Formats: sequence, structure tokens, C-alpha cells
Amino acid sequence: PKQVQEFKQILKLLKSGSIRAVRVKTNGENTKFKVRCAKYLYTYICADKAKAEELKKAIPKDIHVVEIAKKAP
Amino acid sequence: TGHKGFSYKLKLGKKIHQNRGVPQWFRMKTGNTINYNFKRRHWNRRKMGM
Amino acid sequence: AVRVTYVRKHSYNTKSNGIRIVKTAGGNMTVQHRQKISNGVRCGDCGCVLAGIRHIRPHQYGWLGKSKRTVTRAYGGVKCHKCVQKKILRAFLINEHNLIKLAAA
Amino acid sequence: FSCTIDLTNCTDFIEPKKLVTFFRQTIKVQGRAGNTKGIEVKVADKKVTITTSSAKLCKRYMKYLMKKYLKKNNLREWLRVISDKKDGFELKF
RNA sequence: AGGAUUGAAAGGGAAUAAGAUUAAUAGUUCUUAAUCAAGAGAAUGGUAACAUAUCAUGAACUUUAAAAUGGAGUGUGAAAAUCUACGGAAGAGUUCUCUUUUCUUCUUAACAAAAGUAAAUUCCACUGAAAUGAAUCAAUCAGAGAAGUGGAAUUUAUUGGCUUUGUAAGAAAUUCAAUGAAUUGUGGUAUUUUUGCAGUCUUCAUAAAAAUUAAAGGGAAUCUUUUGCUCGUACUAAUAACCGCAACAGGUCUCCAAGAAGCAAAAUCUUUAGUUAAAUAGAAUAACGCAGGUAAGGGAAGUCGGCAACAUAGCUCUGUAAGUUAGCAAGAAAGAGUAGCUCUGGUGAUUAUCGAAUCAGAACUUUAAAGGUUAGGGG
RNA sequence: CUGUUGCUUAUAGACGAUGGCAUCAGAAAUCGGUGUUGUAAGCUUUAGAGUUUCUUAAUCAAUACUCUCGGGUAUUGAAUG
Repeated sequence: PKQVQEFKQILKLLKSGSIRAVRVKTNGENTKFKVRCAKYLYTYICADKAKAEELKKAIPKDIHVVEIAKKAP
Repeated sequence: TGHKGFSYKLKLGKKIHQNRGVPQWFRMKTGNTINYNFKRRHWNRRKMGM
Repeated sequence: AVRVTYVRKHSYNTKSNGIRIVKTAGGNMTVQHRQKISNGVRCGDCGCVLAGIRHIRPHQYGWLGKSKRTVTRAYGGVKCHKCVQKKILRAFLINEHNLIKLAAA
Repeated sequence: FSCTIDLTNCTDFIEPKKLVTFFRQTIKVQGRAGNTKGIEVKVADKKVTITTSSAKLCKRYMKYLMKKYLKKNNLREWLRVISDKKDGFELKF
């Protein structure tokens, strides 16, 4: 698993065709966007809800998105 | 041992297979004298030397 | 105090059977197989350990970056920087002497 | 620091008023019994509260005295002090 | 181009971890997360030490290094365990006598990242030491160049040692409710183990090789995807699975390893785990036995012979002969002290607070104190 | 008549035997006597060297005083009831 550091690395990651699955985890403070690629599981820790919403707009429509919360799926 | 050769394990399996008794139907044949297998052994009674 | 067991079938404390006990979830301690300690490169002349090259197993240099197993210098990775300075002086000074000794002394 | 006692089911077995006289005479703020002047237990109506900030108190201390109190009147066998996860303690059978 | 075969389930070796699961297999299954091999699709920077997600070409031939190398003892970095300080959360125990009390949980993998930040060693640049300095527990070092300042590199159980981070809280542990909810701080100038490191000592002892890999000198030439075959894998490993004719008090190689107390991995007691059965019992309580003991007065008179038993026994202080290969004899011999309770002083760190068990001293009291266990008889 | 059996029976005893009683049997507690050890537990003498804290107010304190010639034990192979 690799951690991306800024937004522009994960905007570029999503618009590529190599995505395989996205899981969104909501925690007490932050939100993690664990994009599952072919090799690694890249994740982005965001601390602003507005920035989190922008990421969900950029997610393609043919890809499955899983939302995880205080209860495991 | 835990580690064993392939052929040695098959000769161990056959020794397990030959430690069986006469089936009941075979004992009901006419003029039958074979009732018990006298080639029987138990792990704690006789070591099979192999 | 949690006591552990060897995971593999080796039962003797040989050099290749080194273990490290680490902690895991719930207070359980598991067994990790730890690597052996290697030696670094040495200067071919003075036998001193070179700088800039890591001390890892010989096959692990294949996984190393191509620039992380040698130093960018003539005889890099086989000779110390002092081992090379004397090489240059020997090559130059001797050749200079052989020009005044022979060749119309 | 505020700690409330939930007698919403066993108010009859332990009426609130008997707790206050027992509680305010029992907590050892600095080693003595009954010298709880800086403790404001008050009535709390339905429940029994402490809501004291001036002195050094602990939630685990509150469960200690109550369990001691339950043994005082010999009714600990039926009851059971269980925290409500809401900075208070409630009693169950 | 160079020497054939075999020879190690403890020597060398490409690469996997956590959780769950079975009546029984699990670094092998499941979930999740990785790694390795084999493939398929003629460069810059730094004074320098040296540094740059592949980068940034490098054939024959040759060389170098790694794999790959004793032991002792001392100091020290780090992790774990134990202990302990502060701050709480949840549950349990005691409670007529007290106890803001005692106890349990508060966790995190492989592989990678690089906020913050260590110890030790070796090198590089500036300058040139004597009024000689520098430094360690010990040493040890210096004009073929010390100390100082500024740098580079490597090691420290995977990337880069520790904290932290992705993994990853969704797991797991502790509780509550009837599947669903709650929390998961920060330290220590303490001890042990493990793991490295640094120099010191020691040898008429110098403490393996290959497979395999990398680099150099040289200048010949011009991210995605597929596969990963054969065999072992159950169980005991022993006061019942092994060898002794046996469910034989005999023998048989290893790994992990809590509290008290003490110099001690000693004797003795307990915790986690295991077990209460391990060639049958009950009654009576004769002689003679096997094992463990005690004894008036005398004290080896017993006997081949102090055989057996008794006796001394830890620590501190004083003191210690003849003889001698001058090293020893020596713990010679001999004498004094030792308990409990309440106090006082010494030994440090940071600028008053914080911590280490250790030494010495003084009153008071008592059953006058190593001796429950362990523990030299002397000449 | 005698034996078994009962009193987990004694003046007896390896086992048998022997001795006693067997319904006015027997056993059991409790009580008193008789012995052993040495003054229980709770509260009180500031007993109490000192410390500590409020600053004569407490504490904590080995040991010590009164209750206390106490308490505990006592047939099990002791004696009355």
C-alpha cells in the first residue's frame, strides 16, 4: 500500500484507466480514498469534507465505489 | 519421521492397508478355515522393521 | 509473558535460523525470520571498507538501483579514493621518469 | 466533573434523599469523612448528581462508594452498578 | 572453455505476512495486503568525501569484493519482557473493621513512506598543535597531520535505527444492549533477555569451499499481462507413542521462558498453561524392618578404622603463623557485630524540580536478631 | 445353654483369643473439677524515640498499661454429673 501526498496526484490517478476499485472510509477526523489499482492500494487522507466531495465528482461511472463506516461491510 | 521419501511413504501406506481383517462374507464360504489374519501387527506390539 | 514456538521445521539456533519476536494484535507475539549480517566491499589494495555501498547480501545488489552499487569515479566500487590517487601518481610520475631516464638521457 | 446516578428503575429501593446524606458525609476529599463542603451534590430531581469541579474526584471513585453503599444495606446481591457510557452509572438487576 | 559421480531436511541459498476458519490441516485453506524468478508488450551535480523513482549503451578478455569464517572480557545504542510515574475509560474482588482501595484490558504484521530525530565508526574541506594537546570504564591518537568549525558515508532484527505514517481499524482485545454501540495518552539517570556496534586481550591454535552475484579496467558493435512443475506436510517427541521383551524410577539432540527473595537461571512459595491419574484399596496401629528424627550424665571408653551421624557455615570489621619455587600458604588460625521501629547524612541530572538503590551514623523497643531454606569443621 | 453380632468395647490384643456391658444398654454433648501454655480480639495508658501536618491538631509509630490468673486447649488410653 502506498500513500499519495497531494490532490493533483490523485486527480491524475482517477482520470487514468488503470483504476480497479475505490473504497471510501470515514473516520472520527479524516476520510481515506483507498483507490485499488492493479499493483498497489493508493490512499489519500483528506481532512476537509468539501475536498472529499470534489473527489466523488471526479470518480468515473463504470467503476464500483464502496462506502465504509463505523460498521464493516 | 515427518520428512519421508515418496517410495517409502507408499510402502508405509501398504503396511497400513494390509493391517486389516477377514471380511465377514469371506468367512461364510463353504469349507472356509481362514477366520483371522495371522499377519496382523500393531504399532505398539511389533515394529515392522522398515 | 507470552512464549512462542519456531514456525518452520528448523529446531536449532543456527546462523540461518535467526528469529525476532515481535508483538501483534491482542497481545500475541509472533516469530519473524531475520536476515544475516553481511560485509561491505573492500579496497583491492588496502582492504578498507568502501563508502557509498551498502552492506547487503550479494543477490540483493540485483534489486538495488544501478547507481546505488558503485561510486562515480575511476575504479569506483573496487578501490578507495586513496587507493586511486596513488594509482594516478604512480602512472604519471613513473612515465615521466622513464622519459628522462631513457629517450636521450 | 459531573457524575449522575440513574435510579430510573430502582428509585423505590434506593430513594435519592438517602444517597445525598450518605454521599456528602462519605467522600474523603483530603482524608476525612464528611468534610465535603466543596462538593455540590444537590438534589438532581430524578437522579443523583455530583457536578463538582473544585475538588479531586474520579468516576471510578463514584463506583467504589456506591458498591460500598450497596454492601452497607446488604442489597448488592440483587442490584448491579453498570456505567451508561454517558458519564454516569445506572443500576440493573 | 577446463575437469567426471555422490556426499548436509543443523553448513551456503531468489521471493509471505496479519486475521479468520476445521471434529483434525495450515508461514499450505479463505479474506485482505505483498514479494521473487522467467518471460511477452552514448548524462548531470558537488572543491572533496560522494549524490541523482530504470535512467544516463557497453562484447571478448582480466581483476576485485560478497556468499565467507575463532574465542574471551568491558562499555554502549535499540527492541521486547518485568517494574514504575502521570492521566483516565470499562469490568471484577473485599467491605461491618478499615481501604479515593486490590486486580484484569487499553494491541498491531509482511512490505513500503520520510513530518521529527539518535548512538557509534570511517573519510572530506578550512587551518596548522609545544606553554603539547585530545580522549576512554580501559585505552588510544597526532606535521605521511591532532583538537575546532562545516560536511559525506555506512551500521543499528524490512525500505532508512527510533517515534510517526500507508497497511489500519473495517481487524483484534475489554465492556454494554437486544445483530448494534463505547474507548484504545504521554513518560523513566531501574532490571533481565535478545540484537548489533566499538575498540582491548589471546594463540608454536589464526579459526571451510562451491553454487551464485555485483563492480571495475577495456573499447567490440551500432506500466500492463502470462506461467511458476515433482515430493514431505496428520500425531508423539516422552514418568504411556522413541531404544531397552512392557504404560520399565534407565537412556536420547534442540527453541520460547512470569512474580517474590536473594550475589545467584541456587533452595522455598505462587501466576499463565498442564494435571489430580499415573504397577488396587479399607480396617487395626503387634514384633523385626526401610526412610526421616530427638535425648539425661559422660564424651570415641565402640570399632580394623570417628564408618555413620553430630558439628562449622551468609555478610561486615579487626587480625592472621611456620614454611615458600617469593607467586602463595589464606576464607590460615582467632575475636567482635547483625532484629524491629522512628529518623539523619553521603554518592547525580536540568535550571527549585526530578531520579538510583547503595553506604555510614543515632535514639527507642524487644523473645538480643545469618541460620525457614541455602550455607566451609579446624590444627 | 453356647457361638455369631452390637458398644467403630476395655484392665486385652498381629489375627484368633481374653475381659466387661447389652434397654436400668450404650453413645453424645454441655457443666463443674483437674491439667498445659502464658495475658486473646475491640476499644484505652499522649505509655511511646521521632516524623509529619494543621501549627498544643491531628496523624503514623516497634514496643508498653487497664479491662485480663486472660484467651485457647484438655481423652484422644483422664475423673464427676
